[PDB]
Amino acid sequence: SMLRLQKRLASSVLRCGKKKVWLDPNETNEIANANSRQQIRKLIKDGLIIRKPVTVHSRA
Amino acid sequence: VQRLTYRRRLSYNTASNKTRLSRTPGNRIVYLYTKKVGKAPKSACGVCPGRLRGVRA
Amino acid sequence: DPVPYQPPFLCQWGRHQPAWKPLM
Amino acid sequence: VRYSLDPENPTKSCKSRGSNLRVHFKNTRETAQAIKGMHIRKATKYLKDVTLKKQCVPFRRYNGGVGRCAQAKQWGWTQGRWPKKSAEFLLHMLKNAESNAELKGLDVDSLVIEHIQVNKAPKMRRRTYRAHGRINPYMSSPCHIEMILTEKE
Amino acid sequence: SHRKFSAPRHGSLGFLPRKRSSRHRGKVKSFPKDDPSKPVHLTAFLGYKAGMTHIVREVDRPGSKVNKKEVVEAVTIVETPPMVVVGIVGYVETPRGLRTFKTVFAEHISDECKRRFYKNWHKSKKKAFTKYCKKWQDDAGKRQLDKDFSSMKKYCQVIRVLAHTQMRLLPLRQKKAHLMEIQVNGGTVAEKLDWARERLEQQVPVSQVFGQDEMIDVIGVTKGKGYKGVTSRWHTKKLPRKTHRGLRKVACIGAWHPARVAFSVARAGQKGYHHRTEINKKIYKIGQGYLIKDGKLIKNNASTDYDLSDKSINPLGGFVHYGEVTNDFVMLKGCVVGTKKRVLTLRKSLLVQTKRRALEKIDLKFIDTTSKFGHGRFQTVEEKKAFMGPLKKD
RNA sequence: UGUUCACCCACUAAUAGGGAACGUGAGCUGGGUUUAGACCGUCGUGAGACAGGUUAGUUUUACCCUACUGAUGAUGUGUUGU
RNA sequence: GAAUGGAUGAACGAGAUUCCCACUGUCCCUACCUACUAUCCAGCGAAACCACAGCCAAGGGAACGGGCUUGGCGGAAUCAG
RNA sequence: CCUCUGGCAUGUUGGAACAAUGUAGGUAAGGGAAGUCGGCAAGCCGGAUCCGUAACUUCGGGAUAAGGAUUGGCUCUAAGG
RNA sequence: UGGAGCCGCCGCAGGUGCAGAUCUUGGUGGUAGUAGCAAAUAUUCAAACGAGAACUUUGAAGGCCGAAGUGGAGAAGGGUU
Ligand SMILES: [Mg+2]
Ligand SMILES: [Mg+2]
Ligand SMILES: [Mg+2]
Ligand SMILES: [Mg+2]
Ligand SMILES: [Mg+2]
Ligand SMILES: [Mg+2]
Ligand SMILES: [Mg+2]
Ligand SMILES: [Mg+2]
Ligand SMILES: [Mg+2]
Ligand SMILES: [Mg+2]
Ligand SMILES: [Mg+2]
Ligand SMILES: [Mg+2]
Ligand SMILES: [Mg+2]
Ligand SMILES: [Mg+2]
Ligand SMILES: [Mg+2]
Ligand SMILES: [Mg+2]
Ligand SMILES: [Mg+2]
Ligand SMILES: [Mg+2]
Ligand SMILES: [Mg+2]
Ligand SMILES: [Mg+2]
Ligand SMILES: [Mg+2]
Ligand SMILES: [Mg+2]
Ligand SMILES: [Mg+2]
Ligand SMILES: [Mg+2]
Ligand SMILES: [Mg+2]
Ligand SMILES: [Mg+2]
Ligand SMILES: [Mg+2]
Ligand SMILES: [Mg+2]
Ligand SMILES: [Zn+2]
Repeated sequence: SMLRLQKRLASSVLRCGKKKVWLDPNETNEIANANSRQQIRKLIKDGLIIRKPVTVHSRA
Repeated sequence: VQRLTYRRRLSYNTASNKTRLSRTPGNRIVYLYTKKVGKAPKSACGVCPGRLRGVRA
Repeated sequence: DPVPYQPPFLCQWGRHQPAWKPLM
Repeated sequence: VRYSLDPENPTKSCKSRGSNLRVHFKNTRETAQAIKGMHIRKATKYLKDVTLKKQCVPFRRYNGGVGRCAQAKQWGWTQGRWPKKSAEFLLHMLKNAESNAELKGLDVDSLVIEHIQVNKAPKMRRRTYRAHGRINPYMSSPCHIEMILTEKE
Repeated sequence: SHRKFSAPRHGSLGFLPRKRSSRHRGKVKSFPKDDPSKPVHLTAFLGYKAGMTHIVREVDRPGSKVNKKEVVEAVTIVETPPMVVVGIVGYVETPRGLRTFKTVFAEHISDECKRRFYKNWHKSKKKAFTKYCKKWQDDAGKRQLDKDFSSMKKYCQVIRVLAHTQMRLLPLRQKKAHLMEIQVNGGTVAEKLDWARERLEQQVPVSQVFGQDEMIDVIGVTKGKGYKGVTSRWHTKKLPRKTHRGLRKVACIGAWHPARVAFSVARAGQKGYHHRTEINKKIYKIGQGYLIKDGKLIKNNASTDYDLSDKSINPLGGFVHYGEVTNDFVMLKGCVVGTKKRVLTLRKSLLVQTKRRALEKIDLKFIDTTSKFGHGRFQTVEEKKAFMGPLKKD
């Protein structure tokens, strides 16, 4: 419902974009109740949000 | 390729703002501010262009 | 917000403007 | 409060009004003249048709630059438009008037809108910046609406 | 001051109520004059514009450089099915004009003619002429109608006939038939009305109205083009590139003291969808439709005495944006007004056509029935298959 | 040629003369008159002047009423359609 | 008309003129396509201007009238130009 | 010009059609400036390699003067530590 | 309608009567539901929240800025944004 705070916190913890933060669309409330990191870090170690891989740029 | 910033507030390319790149154990590159290169002393004769030896520059 | 000031004086018609001139 | 054209039989007549309603006065007056005189269920069906763009509202007095439509030949006019915010707000006001008739103990499906009046409200001032450093007014013109239903069947 | 360089007027002052046509069907404004010496006949017919093709024919006028040569001609195919007569109407000459007196419809009116009387055939209950058709099988009703025929025979001076097209035998989408008054010009009023009574509830083909190599008139509404500018509309001169407000406009309307904008000043507005009557179009051939004695007879449309092929005037893939002509047709030299699928009135000539160019006979030699849906290069299916050979789809 | 005028080449049946706020800049252009910058010639001690010559010099607004071009329409025909 | 400088003059010039080669819608002579507008609609929504307001011919007038006089005549509400 | 890291929702709104006149791009048979105060705008040429390059001149230039030929892919050869 | 002061006569006095002054202040109309919300290519589908979703969020797809950026940080300035 409102996950800009959680996406910004996940970007700050994962040290990535928030282009690569994949907040789980099925379990929305289980991320929305995590108002901070060390709760979003618990979501990381549970694996509910995943670092998206880099968009490929080939060289062959 | 990590485009990194300063760690101070002087945002100009002044002689007091010379940096060098350094790799850290955190696996990221950072600026370290270089000390200014001092020079060896010159003789009191005034006729030799070279600088003295044995003195730390 | 403050009261808006009066519309400036646009030096629009005069010797400089060729958009409309009278007989001279 | 007082209304204009007080009803002859207040036992079988209900009342409903609304003040400082941020609508457009001209669209509200035209849809009020379109809704005036109908039955309440036909009036709600007409306002739902205005919302769904099935039946229109003819603009008879405030018709400056108003495009023509085919649906205004039901009324016998050329201009016609579909004021959605006006239709929704004086659909909520008919809902309030039906609730007031239910509170008074009136028959619901025998109500005819006897009187409706749309007045102007105090304008809501804002600004717009135009050329050569000038600021002009940008004024919302809201409306006061008041209406009376009467058991006429 | 005056105009420096004199120039003719852009546009015609006769054609300038340039409004959209209030009528869709081409209306006859002037029928030919009648004299009681020639037999009775129709003076107009109503057909639909099908398409365009070539005609290679033999030129037979002396004195020209093109004497005894072969030219191509742009022609119009107009599919003209035989119409149905469903009524008559009489006219009397008044000092205020030419007033209708009595209209007598037929007993059995077809549903295509009944569609014209309704704006919505679906929601209608099809109740037209239900108390009028009962005025035929009774004694008093037929007596009153015969008294009306006798009153028309006594008092009417101009007799027109009510005929409608047949939409069953046409490839068009619509089914609402077009009705039309056609003035019967011929002998006396009594013989005229007796012949119209005989031709009531009957079929009128094309050969009973028009014949070979006749100079006729074309009446129809222009292909509509919409709200066009004055450059596309009146063909005025374009302003140069350096203009600020526009270069496809009229620069000066007129003077100060009154030359405020008149009917003669060109403006931007409706181009197309105008009623037009154009005279002196030559009929090259009145064709014959698809008739069956054992199977289909496709040969009699486009096969001449020099071609001797088995072709019809339908192109390869049919006519573009029209359909396929299965009925008898006419073929007019030139181009007629209107787009495809357009209703079109063929009228007999108002002027005594006594010219060599008007009375020159026409002998066809080659009717080009190639594919008009692009750059066609074959005349018929069997010629195309005999040239191409076996394809993959065989 | 900015030209109004003018003269010349060619075609043509003929290349007649004019008006409408010296028709027509909320139609265009700005060519030369007629701002402010400059150069030359004459006059003036000078600032400056010169229907003397040259050069570069912002061409504003219609959505209002009428007129016109197009389009819905309107009054009577009881209502509609042909 | 001669340092209120005269004459010549290579290179240079978003300086001012004339001709030629190629080139092109500048034109003969215009046509078509695309994107954004303009059109209609949901919402929001001003400003200049305004004696009253607005159909013309002639006459006279303060010497070019929407109004006065004599004629022509005039028919609701509007939309895009 | 396209893509990766990073960033965003197309810049004070959207929906339906594709009228005129516009704004910005283009394309036009034949002629090539006959248009216009005036080649204004638009259009031609354009990179690189190999030739070749006039008058004049301050001998430095003009000069990329002017004017020609070639240019893709694949498979090789020879040379350059 | 209103809720708390007011008038006639004899005399005195004045900051004593508005239709204009491109009058001063305040308010409101026609224009007008009109001009306009058109500079920098672009959005679409499903779900969550809610009375309410084209603009919020999440997922997916297609795009743009293209490392002299529509990225990451400072100075002047703003002062809690
Ligand atoms: Mg030492
Ligand atoms: Mg603005
Ligand atoms: Mg400013
Ligand atoms: Mg003349
Ligand atoms: Mg210009
Ligand atoms: Mg074709
Ligand atoms: Mg003049
Ligand atoms: Mg003018
Ligand atoms: Mg002007
Ligand atoms: Mg000039
Ligand atoms: Mg000057
Ligand atoms: Mg408009
Ligand atoms: Mg001298
Ligand atoms: Mg001198
Ligand atoms: Mg006046
Ligand atoms: Mg780009
Ligand atoms: Mg855009
Ligand atoms: Mg948007
Ligand atoms: Mg912005
Ligand atoms: Mg060309
Ligand atoms: Mg010339
Ligand atoms: Mg140029
Ligand atoms: Mg040279
Ligand atoms: Mg006082
Ligand atoms: Mg006053
Ligand atoms: Mg609008
Ligand atoms: Mg903008
Ligand atoms: Mg930042
Ligand atoms: Zn020394």
